[PDB]
Amino acid sequence: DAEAVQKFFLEEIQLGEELLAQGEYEKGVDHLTNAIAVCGQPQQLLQVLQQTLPPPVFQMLLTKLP
Amino acid sequence: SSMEGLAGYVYKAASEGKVLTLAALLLNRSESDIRYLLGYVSQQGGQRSTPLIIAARNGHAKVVRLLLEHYRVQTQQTGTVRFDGYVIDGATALWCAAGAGHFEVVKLLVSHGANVNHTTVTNSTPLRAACFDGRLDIVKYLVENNANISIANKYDNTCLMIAAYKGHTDVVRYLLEQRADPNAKAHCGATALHFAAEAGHIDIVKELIKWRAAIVVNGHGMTPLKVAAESCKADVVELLLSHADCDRRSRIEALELLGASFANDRENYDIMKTYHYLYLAMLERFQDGDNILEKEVLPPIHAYGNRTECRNPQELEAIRQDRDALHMEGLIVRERILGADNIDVSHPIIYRGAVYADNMEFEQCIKLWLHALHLRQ
Amino acid sequence: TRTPNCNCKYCSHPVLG
Ligand SMILES: [Zn+2]
Ligand SMILES: [Zn+2]
Repeated sequence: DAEAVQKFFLEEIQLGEELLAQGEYEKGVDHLTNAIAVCGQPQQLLQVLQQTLPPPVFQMLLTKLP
Repeated sequence: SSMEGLAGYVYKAASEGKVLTLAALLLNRSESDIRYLLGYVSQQGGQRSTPLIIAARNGHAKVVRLLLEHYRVQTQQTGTVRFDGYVIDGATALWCAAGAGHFEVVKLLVSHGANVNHTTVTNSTPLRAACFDGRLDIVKYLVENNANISIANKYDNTCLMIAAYKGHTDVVRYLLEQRADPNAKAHCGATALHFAAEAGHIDIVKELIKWRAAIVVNGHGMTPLKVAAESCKADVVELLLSHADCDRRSRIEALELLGASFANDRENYDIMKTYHYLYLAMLERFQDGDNILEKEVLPPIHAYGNRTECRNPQELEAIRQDRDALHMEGLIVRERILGADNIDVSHPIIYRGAVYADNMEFEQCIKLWLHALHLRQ
Repeated sequence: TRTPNCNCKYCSHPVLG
């Protein structure tokens, strides 16, 4: 269902945002992967995350790729 | 439409700082949808703002970087903002950044090709907003990237004038070094020197005199010396009298105005200074018995007790100890020196009336208030 | 409570601007 998919993507990105801001980096990366997997082509998404994130959480996220 | 609500989501994301959710909402859209959602003027809290300008206003630099680098949001899109209580129509993102003091966003916008000299409906450049807030870093960075210091605003107020009035001495020095005209006149003829003299910022006066500022008489008929005297700024009065070769009439006018203003200013109330300056001016009026500088006194004013201004040292010594007479003399001298020109001289009258009412001398309070109201009409 | 567009005490602008 497209409605559920879009709302889930937005929800996971928000959850990421907040968890990363709090200091819980790993659970935030988990929700970020939940969002990325349901993204049609997270090309520009990964490219943006390359800049808008610290290097270590980006490495954790890329280890969470599959 | 649902696209309008999605634009609302995008505006909320940009206004709060969430870069990830912003990129999520802007993901894989169409350039048509991109332009729509990023040009949608919203309206939250009496502010009409597009996502870029609300982000630049709230200082969310990473959001502005997303917008400028991954998309190409129009750099000169304009909106309406609110700074404290003021409403500002026709403001760009760079102006809001320079006003709110977000140096990072200012650099992000200037580097990506923003109009550094874009003007407000009040014709305010972002350089003027930076000079208002006193952010010398933003002022320097703007001037370095070819911002025009000469552009005045709605009422012909320059960046130098607003910098001198607010007290940012270092910004004033920087502007004066950058070939800013110190003798630039506003719509009424007032210079930055008038504004600096009113506020009492003496270091700005020193710097302006160092750069050879000219003592011009504005439309209100006031030399900066008269402005300093009227505002009970004795330090500025002494400095301006020392540097300028003021003729005896101007010096006596300044001394009398300064003395009279000390008599009914709530903040600077000092009767001893009142009498000192009035008596000094009188003595210098009578320095030469063969060349007495008489004072063209006004007719008796009933509200001031039908009293005539003292015309010789004896008449002034007669009221040396009469505090009420010194108050009335201050009011009389203020009205004689300022009342002819278009100046609102009513506030110290109302203050003296309020004091007399606090001491339950209602008759004199009502006389003074009636005279003030009659002067206003 | 003076206008921010003109820093002249002796003007008589309509507050606001
Ligand atoms: Zn004026
Ligand atoms: Zn004015």
